[PDB]
Amino acid sequence: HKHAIPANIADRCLINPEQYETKYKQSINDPDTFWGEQGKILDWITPYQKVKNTSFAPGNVSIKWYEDGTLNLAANCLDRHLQENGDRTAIIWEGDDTSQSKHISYRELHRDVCRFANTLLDLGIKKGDVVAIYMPMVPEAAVAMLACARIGAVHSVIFGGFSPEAVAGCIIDSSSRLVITADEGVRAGRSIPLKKNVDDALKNPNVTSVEHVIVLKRTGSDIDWQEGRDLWWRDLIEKASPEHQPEAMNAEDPLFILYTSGSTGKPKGVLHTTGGYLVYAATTFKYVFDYHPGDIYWCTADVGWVTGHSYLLYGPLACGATTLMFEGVPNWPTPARMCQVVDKHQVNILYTAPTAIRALMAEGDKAIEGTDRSSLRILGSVGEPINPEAWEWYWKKIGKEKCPVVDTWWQTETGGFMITPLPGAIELKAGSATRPFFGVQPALVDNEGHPQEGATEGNLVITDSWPGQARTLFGDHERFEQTYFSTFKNMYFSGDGARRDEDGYYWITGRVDDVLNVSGHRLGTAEIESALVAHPKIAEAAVVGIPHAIKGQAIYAYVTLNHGEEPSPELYAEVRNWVRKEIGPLATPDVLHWTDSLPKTRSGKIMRRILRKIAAGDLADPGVVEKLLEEKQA
Ligand SMILES: CC(C)(COP(=O)(O)OP(=O)(O)OC[C@H]1O[C@@H](n2cnc3c(N)ncnc32)[C@H](O)[C@@H]1OP(=O)(O)O)[C@@H](O)C(=O)NCCC(=O)NCCS
Ligand SMILES: CCCOP(=O)(O)OC[C@H]1O[C@@H](n2cnc3c(N)ncnc32)[C@H](O)[C@@H]1O
Ligand SMILES: [Mg+2]
Repeated sequence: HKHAIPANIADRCLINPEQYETKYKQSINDPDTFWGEQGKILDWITPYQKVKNTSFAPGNVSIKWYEDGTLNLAANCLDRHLQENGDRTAIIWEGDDTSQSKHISYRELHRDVCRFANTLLDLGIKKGDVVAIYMPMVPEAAVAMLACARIGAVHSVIFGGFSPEAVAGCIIDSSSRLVITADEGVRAGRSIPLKKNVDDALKNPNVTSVEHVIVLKRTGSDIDWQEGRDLWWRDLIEKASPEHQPEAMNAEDPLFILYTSGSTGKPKGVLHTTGGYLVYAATTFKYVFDYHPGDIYWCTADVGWVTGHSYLLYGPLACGATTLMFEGVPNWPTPARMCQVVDKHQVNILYTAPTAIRALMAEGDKAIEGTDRSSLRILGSVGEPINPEAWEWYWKKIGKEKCPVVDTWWQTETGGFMITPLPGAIELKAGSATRPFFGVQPALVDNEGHPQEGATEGNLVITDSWPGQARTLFGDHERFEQTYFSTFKNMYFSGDGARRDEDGYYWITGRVDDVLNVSGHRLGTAEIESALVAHPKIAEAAVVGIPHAIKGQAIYAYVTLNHGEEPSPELYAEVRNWVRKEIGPLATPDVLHWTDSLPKTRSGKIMRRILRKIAAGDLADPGVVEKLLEEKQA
């Protein structure tokens, strides 16, 4: 079944089928002309000359776009919208508790960003410094990010769900001088500790770069205070001048970094610059959500994830849109919360994730009970594969069969959408991301690197660069080159697998490396195993993912205890909490399989293929298989 483009969307769409084909063709054959013209969607302090100047050469990757043009992301997302839209709402904030909400106008957001920018500067923050941001879903998070960008300070946002240990690891690597957090976050009626986590993270003897901690009082809970180091958000911003002139930043000046899990090692600091990134974010956001001035847009992705950076704040603010930042979860107090918010603020564009959709779908009509949903015109999905059933449920129950669904595939390393549908230009196939965006050249290659044509499948790679592509891994360009450009020479390897149908539509099946997808979260198997083995009683571990009807994949961990140790309710609880404390609750195993027989190869390496099978329900010592099979049966 191929969903047709609705007449209402066809009558106002920015891009129709004919225009998609044409623009796409030019973006591929002549990217300098295409991107040269399209980069004007942003205001440039000094125009650029060169457009595309990239190379995927082995051990010699170089990615630059609009390299000689200078601009300011904050000015593009705020200042240039004041004169004609200063009164227009920039951010709609919906508290965890519906009785709490805010409507921050562009003029207001701009004023606060200016005051906070001066705050950072008066504190000693300069262009190039890294500022760690450990914040919940509140306006202050966007103010902190925009202020950092405004002065050229590279921000390092850290998802509130990361543990103290995980936070320390990010600060150590980035050598952040400042940490901006809140006393506590509020999520689903509960108060999540944030400030205390920073104190704990700062006790790590390896953390030496942090000199100050700005704290936002969100709950007013009793917290420990370190005079001199810690400072209240309210006290600082109120002393700062609301007068701040944006300075020119180079197109390739670092904008921010996001620590992302990889097949091996601990999370790396994916780094994005300013020009190409902002151009790509505003262009993708605009065309894929078919944004028209006046549209109420709502991305549910957390500010701590790339989706939050690109489609909650930057992409939509750059286009002068009204973006909604929700503080809690889609089904709290009830599964109909998400739709209640939609009606409350007349949302026209909803962009959420398959996990949330599945969790709501599990509640049947209770998710749309008592709600209208008529204000919606466009629906979007991101983060993980979505099966036809969930896609149709979303399309029918949430979109009332009137809104096209945009399943956007991309990664932290791509900055923005790569393979996605365009509402008024591409007919939809439930579960399919469809065709590649402008400037994106996808391809399927076998494990040997040979391209595969026609209806086929294989490793998903991008044969060329695009404006929003990550420029490197903080402090480790070599790892950047090896991780993404060594598997298949001269090509970007996403680590994903996908098939292409008879029509040329792409279907992403999932990671082909050892990266897991837990409730729409990217986590490496290796990092979970290291965390486990770090426990004084754990000798060795092997982690695999298993299918889960709601969260996509559950974490199944095979654990080998040192000699003299024995399984017990207490140790079962200690190990799970060890991972929660080492990485965070998101990486907490749902299953612990105690075994003294891990499958391995004569060389010593562990074979996770056979482990993945058993865990789901399906050679130095083939005996381990039979033993493993039974331990699992128990
Ligand atoms: C059920 C639903 C509301 C939340 O599912 P979830 O993402 O698995 O999160 P859960 O509520 O199950 O949380 C699991 C654990 O993570 C923690 N956690 C999740 N988000 C957190 C946050 N922002 N800050 C702190 N802790 C967080 C919880 O406290 C919990 O730990 P605990 O049991 O030890 O207290 C889901 O339907 C949803 O909306 N998920 C969206 C998440 C996502 O995929 N985002 C990417 C969008 S692109
Ligand atoms: C883009 C939001 C999250 O970014 P992250 O860097 O955390 O994770 C990117 C990975 O999420 C999956 N993924 C993302 N979007 C989709 C999608 N739309 N369909 C299927 N899988 C998807 C793909 O496997 C990809 O390697
Ligand atoms: Mg150990």
